[PDB]
Amino acid sequence: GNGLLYGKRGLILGLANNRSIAWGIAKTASSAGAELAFTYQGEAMKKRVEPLAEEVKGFVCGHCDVSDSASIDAVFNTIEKKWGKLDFLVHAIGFSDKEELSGRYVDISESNFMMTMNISVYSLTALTKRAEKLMSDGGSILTLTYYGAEKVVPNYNVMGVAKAALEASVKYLAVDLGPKHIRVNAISAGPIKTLAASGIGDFRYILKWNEYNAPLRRTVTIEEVGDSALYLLSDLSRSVTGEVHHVDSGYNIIGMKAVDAPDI
Amino acid sequence: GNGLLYGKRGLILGLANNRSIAWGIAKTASSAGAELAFTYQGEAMKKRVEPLAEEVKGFVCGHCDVSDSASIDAVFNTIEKKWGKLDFLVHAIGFSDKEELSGRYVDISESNFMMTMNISVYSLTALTKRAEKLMSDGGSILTLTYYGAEKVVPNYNVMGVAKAALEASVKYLAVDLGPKHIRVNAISAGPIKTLAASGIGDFRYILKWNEYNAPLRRTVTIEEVGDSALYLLSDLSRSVTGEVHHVDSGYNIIGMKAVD
Amino acid sequence: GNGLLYGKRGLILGLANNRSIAWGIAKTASSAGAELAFTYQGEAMKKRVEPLAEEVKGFVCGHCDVSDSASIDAVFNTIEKKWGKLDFLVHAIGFSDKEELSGRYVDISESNFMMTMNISVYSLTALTKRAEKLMSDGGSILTLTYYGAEKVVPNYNVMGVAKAALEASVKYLAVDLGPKHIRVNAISAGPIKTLAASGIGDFRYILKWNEYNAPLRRTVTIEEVGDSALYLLSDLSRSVTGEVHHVDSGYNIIGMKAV
Amino acid sequence: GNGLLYGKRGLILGLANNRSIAWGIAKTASSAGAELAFTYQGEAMKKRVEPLAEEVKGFVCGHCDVSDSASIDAVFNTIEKKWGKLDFLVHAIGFSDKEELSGRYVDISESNFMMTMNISVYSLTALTKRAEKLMSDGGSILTLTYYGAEKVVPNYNVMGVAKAALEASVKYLAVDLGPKHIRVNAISAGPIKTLAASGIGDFRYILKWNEYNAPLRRTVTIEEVGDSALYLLSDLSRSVTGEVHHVDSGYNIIGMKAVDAPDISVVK
Ligand SMILES: NC(=O)c1ccc[n+]([C@@H]2O[C@H](COP(=O)([O-])OP(=O)(O)OC[C@H]3O[C@@H](n4cnc5c(N)ncnc54)[C@H](O)[C@@H]3O)[C@@H](O)[C@H]2O)c1
Ligand SMILES: NC(=O)c1ccc[n+]([C@@H]2O[C@H](COP(=O)([O-])OP(=O)(O)OC[C@H]3O[C@@H](n4cnc5c(N)ncnc54)[C@H](O)[C@@H]3O)[C@@H](O)[C@H]2O)c1
Ligand SMILES: NC(=O)c1ccc[n+]([C@@H]2O[C@H](COP(=O)([O-])OP(=O)(O)OC[C@H]3O[C@@H](n4cnc5c(N)ncnc54)[C@H](O)[C@@H]3O)[C@@H](O)[C@H]2O)c1
Ligand SMILES: NC(=O)c1ccc[n+]([C@@H]2O[C@H](COP(=O)([O-])OP(=O)(O)OC[C@H]3O[C@@H](n4cnc5c(N)ncnc54)[C@H](O)[C@@H]3O)[C@@H](O)[C@H]2O)c1
Repeated sequence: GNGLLYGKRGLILGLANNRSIAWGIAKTASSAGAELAFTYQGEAMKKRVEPLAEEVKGFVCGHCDVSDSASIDAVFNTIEKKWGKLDFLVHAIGFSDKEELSGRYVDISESNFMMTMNISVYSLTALTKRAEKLMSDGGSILTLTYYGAEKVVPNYNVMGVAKAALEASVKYLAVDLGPKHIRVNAISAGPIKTLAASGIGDFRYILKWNEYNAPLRRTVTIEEVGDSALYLLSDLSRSVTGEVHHVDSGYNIIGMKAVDAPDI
Repeated sequence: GNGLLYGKRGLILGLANNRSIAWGIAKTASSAGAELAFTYQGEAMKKRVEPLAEEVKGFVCGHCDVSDSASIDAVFNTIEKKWGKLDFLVHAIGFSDKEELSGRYVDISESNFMMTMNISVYSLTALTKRAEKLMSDGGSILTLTYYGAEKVVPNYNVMGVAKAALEASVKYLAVDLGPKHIRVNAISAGPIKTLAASGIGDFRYILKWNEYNAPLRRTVTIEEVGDSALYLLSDLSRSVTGEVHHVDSGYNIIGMKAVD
Repeated sequence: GNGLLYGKRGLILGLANNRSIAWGIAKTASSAGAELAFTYQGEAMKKRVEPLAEEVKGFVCGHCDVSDSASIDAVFNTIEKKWGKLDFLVHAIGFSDKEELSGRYVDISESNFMMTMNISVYSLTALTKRAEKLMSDGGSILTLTYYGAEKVVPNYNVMGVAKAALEASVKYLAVDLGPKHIRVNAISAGPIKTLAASGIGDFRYILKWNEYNAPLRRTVTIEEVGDSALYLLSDLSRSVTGEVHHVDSGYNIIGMKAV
Repeated sequence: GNGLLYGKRGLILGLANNRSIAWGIAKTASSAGAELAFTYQGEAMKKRVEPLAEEVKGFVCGHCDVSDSASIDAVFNTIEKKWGKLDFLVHAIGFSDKEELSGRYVDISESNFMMTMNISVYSLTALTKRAEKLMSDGGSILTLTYYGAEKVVPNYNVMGVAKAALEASVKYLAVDLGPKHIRVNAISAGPIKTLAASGIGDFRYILKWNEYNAPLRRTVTIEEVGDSALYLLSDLSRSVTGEVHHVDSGYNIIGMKAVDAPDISVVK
């Protein structure tokens, strides 16, 4: 191991299965030395999270639905009693109504708008606020975003609006926690075939488009994103805060399909 | 007049008093020949909107609170019956808790976050759903935003997060409706002394900082924002959509305190 | 007309023929009341600029090649003698080796890099140096840029690097001259079939890609860019400076193929 | 050792002294296992580079002035004979007339504009041209930029125009070389007291301003930039290209001084 998180203790929310971006981050951080606490969303997720948590010599700290303030408080109560401190926090939580991830953005329902904003955006602020006084000087908070916050990606619709709000909240949070040297950053990941991302209409097309048009000519993996997360969670990135870090084979820099790019 | 909106018909939501940005927009648009309709938020706002509408020979189409879906349906039904089609729409509505626009972003309540996102962001999508039906022949939709959507500005907090979502929704809406040639744009205005803008704490300092450090060495007025709105509402800008247009004396371009 | 430039006088550099973006700017500005002066780049351009200037009752103030500082001085002397003051200036000048607007950016030549940077970027600062003396009462300076400054557009290559420097210089000039109320802005135009743009490798493809995928589902014209330029040159935009303004049917906002 | 650059060979251009950003990058890359080669710009620089190179078990591969294309090809000939392949390249080179890093950008001279663009921008493209054949199995190319490319920083002037071109060239190069898995990125560094940066007018004001107004309430060090560079030069960042990575204590995210942040008074 590289020892980059030796003796560090961190909390990961959003582990769903062994395809989760959160699982890539967990494997990498654990190999780097971190002891990891995991939450789970509802009893079903629990049976899948438990053997994964055992595999990284971490542990399951409890149920957390981020719309449930009491479940947030309980999780951080557990951490406080068990560790008395928290070195880093990974926010890998996102939700939007899969039915409305298609057609036109203008046709979304209000309930989908409110639910998407609350689960995908406010939850990072709620978690950071509850975590602030537990967090060590020099700590690191990490969330995940997508290029659809910057440019219009079809079928991503209200989630793009939500991710633009998430990236802005990262900057405001970074200013709030900066004097405590707690950094707040986001990885803008390229598309990866996960449970939640499968709900996007025509996701197969989006993957191939990235494979054909991204500079590196391939899509990224949870292990690659995990290594980039390790950098932002470790002291290697101690002067980096408020940053949207693209881990996407360079896709975000292209302004047009290559004329000789193959047709999908 | 310059005739840039001659014969055009537009709906303005968000006129509150004679210092509103919406009032600068209304005055310029009327002088350019537009027929204007106005909503009002509640009975106390109605008392101020009626004489201002009279001054520009516009008309008041009724009460609209954007948290009340039925009232949105009602004012758009009124406009549809009177005019049939709409040429432009101005969305000058924003709201956030005044007491939390001071102190730390991280300290905001969930209720304030959700209310701000709904009134300041969702409302544009809610209104555009209805307006699209009246703009089959094309049109222009305009909202208002602020540099705190791009960079951290003191005391703007959750409104900065909300305006970042608003600017993104402008681009998603512009993609939705572009094939119908309905354009959707935003003006990123500099700070101006209005009623809503007075709630932001330390506002006097924000104004002076812009006055002393913006390239043009002065803050902007509702009449200047009105003239930029006129461009975006008129056919002059017929190839512009999804744009966030800074009308801020250039403040958004500086990276540090000006030299003098 | 709309009168937006009534009583105003401006200088336009970069008119090549009746397809130039500068020609759309000229026609619109003339219809809005502006008195216009034009330069030309050499004898071949002169044969078209002179009668075109006549069609908008404009003034031909002479030859200007922005690589030739003496010729810049002479046109501004000519302007100063005739007018005294200048209300606005249009910089519609760009150049690169068309043979290298293809293949890989990394294969460009050093001489092409330097020539492109000089003609396409430094020229705006050089022209602004002289316009400043004539713009004591304020004014508006406009240049033209392209989305290839922000994101990679294939075959645009060193012109993309150049336009990124241009957009930055617009902002630094805006800080310099803003206290004198001289505004400096750029229009980021969508692709248009002009003499200069036609040398871009696979330019037809870039046009069609924009036609099929821009929000408005069409490319833009010199008359549409001219109307946006009118706004930025007129007092309607008197609180706008340092701005990069997209006139491109919304193309710059998309992140993937349209559906 | 963390071993993140175990067995890797890299070339570093731009080491001037023990305060250079390139020195921080070199110390970190060497600690992580890298075998390093250094150029020097002239004889006065050579006197400082040779002992610094020895300190990191590095090796000096000769004189390079990027306005002299013969010297570029010479050092890449030396590298190709000693090593054959190259894993990473560090471009820590910038220049502009320090007498004009003050007053108004509109008053710059044409020769200063052209010389700044050539040394500070085209040099990255020229170096990458040669490095391409030595990086046939992939690699990582890193340059340094500054937030004055994005927003106006007074007295940075033509250097900000140049850094905007440099950042664009990073993206175009990343597209060119991506298919060969050669990544091209930039670190946007916050201000650091170095030889070159000291030429900026009132650079101490820019430093104090960053200390009070950056989110982390401090300016950055060459060791911190070195650690961020380690990430971009190593396989940990193998899916990252075309990136402008801010290592600036977060300064770039600020849109206005806080109301209660200090108003700096100055004395002569
Ligand atoms: N997969 C991609 O292509 C991609 C690309 C860019 C960004 N991202 C982001 O990565 C993050 C992780 O998603 P993923 O792709 O790994 O998918 P995933 O399905 O593995 O993870 C999403 C997680 O969100 C959790 N979640 C949803 N609503 C919740 C709630 N109310 N309370 C608590 N937890 C809740 C789920 O339990 C799940 O663990 C998301 O923020 C997503 O937007 C993903
Ligand atoms: N004033 C500035 O300095 C400034 C700067 C940048 C952007 N803006 C934006 O300009 C817009 C107009 O603000 P202003 O400065 O003219 O202030 P204002 O006080 O004159 O107008 C705000 C309007 O919002 C309306 N509104 C609020 N909640 C509503 C609801 N639930 N339903 C219906 N209407 C509702 C009010 O009725 C009022 O007319 C806002 O979106 C604001 O964010 C203002
Ligand atoms: N046409 C497009 O698609 C497009 C898109 C974005 C931006 N632009 C920009 O618009 C501007 C005008 O170009 P256009 O498309 O109208 O083409 P054009 O061929 O009509 O005009 C280009 C002009 O540049 C002039 N020029 C070149 N080198 C010169 C020199 N050394 N000295 C003086 N003048 C010189 C030519 O004489 C000509 O008048 C350029 O800056 C171009 O990059 C064009
Ligand atoms: N120091 C800062 O505050 C700061 C901030 C942001 C970015 N940067 C960038 O970091 C890089 C390194 O600068 P530094 O601060 O370490 O300063 P430095 O003085 O330590 O290094 C600058 C180097 O550029 C080299 N150089 C200049 N002209 C050259 C030429 N013609 N040929 C070859 N080499 C040449 C010098 O020999 C020197 O080694 C530069 O690109 C600079 O713009 C510095």
